[PDB]
Amino acid sequence: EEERSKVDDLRGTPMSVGTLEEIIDDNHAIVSTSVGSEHYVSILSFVDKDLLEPGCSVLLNHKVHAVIGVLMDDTDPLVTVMKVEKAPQETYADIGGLDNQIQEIKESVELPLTHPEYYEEMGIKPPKGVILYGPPGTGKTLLAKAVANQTSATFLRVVGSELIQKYLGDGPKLVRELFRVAEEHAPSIVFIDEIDAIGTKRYDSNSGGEREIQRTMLELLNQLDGFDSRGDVKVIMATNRIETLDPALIRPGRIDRKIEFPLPDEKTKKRIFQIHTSRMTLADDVTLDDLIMAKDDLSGADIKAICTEAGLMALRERRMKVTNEDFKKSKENVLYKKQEGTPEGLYL
Amino acid sequence: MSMSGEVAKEWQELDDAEKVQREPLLTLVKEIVPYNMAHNAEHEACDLLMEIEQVDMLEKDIDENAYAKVCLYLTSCVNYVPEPENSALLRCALGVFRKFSRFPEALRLALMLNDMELVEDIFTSCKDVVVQKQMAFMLGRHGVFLELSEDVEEYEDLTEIMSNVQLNSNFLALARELDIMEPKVPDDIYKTHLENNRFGGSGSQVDSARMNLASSFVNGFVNAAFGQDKLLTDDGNKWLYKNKDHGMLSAAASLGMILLWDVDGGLTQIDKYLYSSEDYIKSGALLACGIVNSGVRNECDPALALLSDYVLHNSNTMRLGSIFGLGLAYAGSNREDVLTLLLPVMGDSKSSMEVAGVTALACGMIAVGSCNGDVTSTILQTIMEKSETELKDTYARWLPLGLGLNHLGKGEAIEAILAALEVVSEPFRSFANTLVDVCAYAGSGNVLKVQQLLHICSEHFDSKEKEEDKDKKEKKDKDKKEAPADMGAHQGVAVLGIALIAMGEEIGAEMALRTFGHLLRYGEPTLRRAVPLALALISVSNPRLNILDTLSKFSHDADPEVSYNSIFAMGMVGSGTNNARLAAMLRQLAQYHAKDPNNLFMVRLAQGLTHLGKGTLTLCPYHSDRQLMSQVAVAGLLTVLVSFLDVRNIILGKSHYVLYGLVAAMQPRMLVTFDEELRPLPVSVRVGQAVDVV
Repeated sequence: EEERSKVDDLRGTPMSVGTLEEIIDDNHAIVSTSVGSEHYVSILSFVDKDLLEPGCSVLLNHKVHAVIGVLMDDTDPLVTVMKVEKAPQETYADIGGLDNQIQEIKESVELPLTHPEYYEEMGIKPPKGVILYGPPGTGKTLLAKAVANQTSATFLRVVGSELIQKYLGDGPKLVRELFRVAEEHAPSIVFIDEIDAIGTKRYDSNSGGEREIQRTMLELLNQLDGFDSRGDVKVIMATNRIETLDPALIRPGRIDRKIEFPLPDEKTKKRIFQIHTSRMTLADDVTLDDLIMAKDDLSGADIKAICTEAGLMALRERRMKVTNEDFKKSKENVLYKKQEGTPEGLYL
Repeated sequence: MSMSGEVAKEWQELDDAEKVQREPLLTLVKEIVPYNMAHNAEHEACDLLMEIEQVDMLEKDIDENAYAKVCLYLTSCVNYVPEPENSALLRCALGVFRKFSRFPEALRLALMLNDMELVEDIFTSCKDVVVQKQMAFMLGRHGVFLELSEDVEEYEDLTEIMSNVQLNSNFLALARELDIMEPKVPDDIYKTHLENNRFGGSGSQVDSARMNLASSFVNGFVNAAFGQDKLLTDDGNKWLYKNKDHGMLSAAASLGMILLWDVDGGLTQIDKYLYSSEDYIKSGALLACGIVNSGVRNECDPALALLSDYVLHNSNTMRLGSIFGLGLAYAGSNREDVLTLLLPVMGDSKSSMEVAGVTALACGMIAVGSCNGDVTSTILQTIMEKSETELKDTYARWLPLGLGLNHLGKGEAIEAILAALEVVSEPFRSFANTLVDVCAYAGSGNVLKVQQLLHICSEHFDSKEKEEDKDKKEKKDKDKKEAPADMGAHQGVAVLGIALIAMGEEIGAEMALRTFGHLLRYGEPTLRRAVPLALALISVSNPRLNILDTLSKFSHDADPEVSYNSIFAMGMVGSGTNNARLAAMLRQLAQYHAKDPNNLFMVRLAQGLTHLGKGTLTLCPYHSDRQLMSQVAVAGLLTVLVSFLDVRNIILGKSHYVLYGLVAAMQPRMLVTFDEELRPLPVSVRVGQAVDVV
């Protein structure tokens, strides 16, 4: 109240926004503002000097080049991307059919947080996260537990891709992405998916090629190795096929649990589609006995695609109808799509 | 009509039947069916807006619901004159129920936006003016039963239509989860009062008629119940055999069987620790040494004889914990000792509590279910002998704890005889006195008691006691939600608000973090000292996350008053479970150089947070606590408080024999803890030993 109308004459009304350079034990704090100017700032006001750290946005009063205090930093375009949450809109009611795999790793993702008593008595602890892999959705298979881990603590999704992310590399600002999201809550889940390193068409712009893509992955190790990080930041990696991680990289993590999901069977595919359609069906009436019996075989990926076009082609009638000559003809397109590459083999 | 089947989409087909009504009635649905059934036709669901009126006036049911799936709006207001509405509605009421559960035995509906929303939308006009008893009673749906009731006093809602045990099991279960957010819960049979024979009889009829599987909720009910009130009223409601059911009642064999089971799950060291402390003779504390032998032995008389013969020296208040063990020893099962327990009362003018008030408290607190009924009339007659010498102050604190505990609805009024001594007029001593004095007499609940006592005491007003006087009305009505409405005053003394939020809200979910956090930030200074005191109630749900967090900043504060209320805020509600953080926090706390009892009140009271009545045999070893209390007692050197702390952790430490836990899972509240714990706030000299009874 009175401090607002008091220090205002001591700092302002006009002032400037500078940056911090270094601090001396004599209470003189060297600051640097645009452009190329230093100074000795001795102020006892409002500091908080320990929480600052250099590189800050700390203000500089006009008279004369003194820092009264701080406001905040946003900062940079980099933070505006994700905007939390992600909230559990991918539901355990969208997945089903997998049992032996769903039981084991459910413990690892839930091993921190709850049941701390026997976790702290251990003292070695596995705070390495987990690791996933496999096509097409084998990595997305257990991603449903990552969104199930959005109901508590915090989740993060980072797209690995191939080219667009380049930088030095040095990975300077992606460690910032991991650090700024953990500063809000500090539990964490960090998820990486779709490593294309082996499937690259070419190198991007001036990076490398060849070994420099390897050394930024070796830096991806040295980041993750890592020295020195204690808490989580729970690390989760995923890809279609991993030849990437060196025998050295797997030792810190994930040395405990990495997952493989086999191709679904008649029990999983029926439990995949019936559960996927539990929210929304097409014209109701759907029976899964003849669906898995007609097409043999292929993953439950395209079974939604043929049902996507099922109500889509019927939408020419604006809601509901089935044409026997047209439906089997439209099914022929996807039926032949899998029937062009039917043999391998005899994959066996 | 032909307009309903037009290819054009032009509006509207709604409400058009009101204009021309009797004439379209000559036709039937035969014209409507070809438009709705055939696909690729205009006005599919739009034609149902006119059809929902035709099927409603024709009493046809399950068709009106199927046609209202898309509408969801015109169902509310539909054609006004109430006589045609309430007529066909009862025809729709009884006519929709027969369309359900026709299999029979479910399958259940199938809250759905079709069935449950339509009966809810029409229930508006039902609860507005006319008729009564909608499909919620006929269909028996528990989902609509949550929306059946309207805002009303729930005290008359305890009665329901009687049905089979099969449906009543799911009825009481789903009505419980509705009432957990409501002030009144099915557990109110303890608190309420009531006191009529209805709940006592109905409580014993849930296990009827089976006497074999009745072992639960009956045998474990009578033994874990310390009061006779639940074993008295239910005695007339328990018809099993004849007259011989008293063996498992009166807490004679009941408390004896569970005490032997505590020995099997025990036990506490007797010869080693006590006889080793006997070579140390009497410590200079004269504080915590008496209550030690109280709970321990139990029952042995040789240890009881050393108590009596010693305390005849009369020195200070030391007799408190000792004579409290005189009765509690034999009373561990029953009855007991109630004859010679009150003998030292009139045998020792008091003239204060520390002399003759000790044994006068003995018979009152150690009673535990008596009454019986001689103890009631004995306590009231005994206190009427000593009036001017008590007088209004020091022993008037403990006396209400011998009545309101056992019976909240007792007919004998001990308030009027004590209230005539208020002429002492002292505002200071009356603070910690009249606080629990008027409150612990009885639970009341008739709202007439608080109005009476307000007029006779004030008269005028005391300008001070009126603070604690209105808090009794806040204590009287339990979580009735009137308390948030009673805090609008918010006087400068601020004692109203802190006692209002704690007791005035009892629920499973906290929900009070919005108000509790607001009163501390918006409150005046020095109020934050008493803010953590509300943590002894609302924190019973999840004390781990919320308690130690905020108290971590309040524990390291240099103010001795707020640090004294910090460890107390955690206190008993925080001592239910152990953790590695609590044990690791004990370091550096006892290493402080601060003087005064606040130093050892912070560290040593936290030593009792590792367990309550658990060990040591079985389970946690006592050598860990022995080495901890020995190394800390080498400082100062005396500083006699070092002999208070080493015997403090073994108060509840070596007692055992009672698992609390919570107390209790039945959700009562201990009236001795909330009473005494408010005195240590302006602690002076002897107000700390009054709390030592626990």
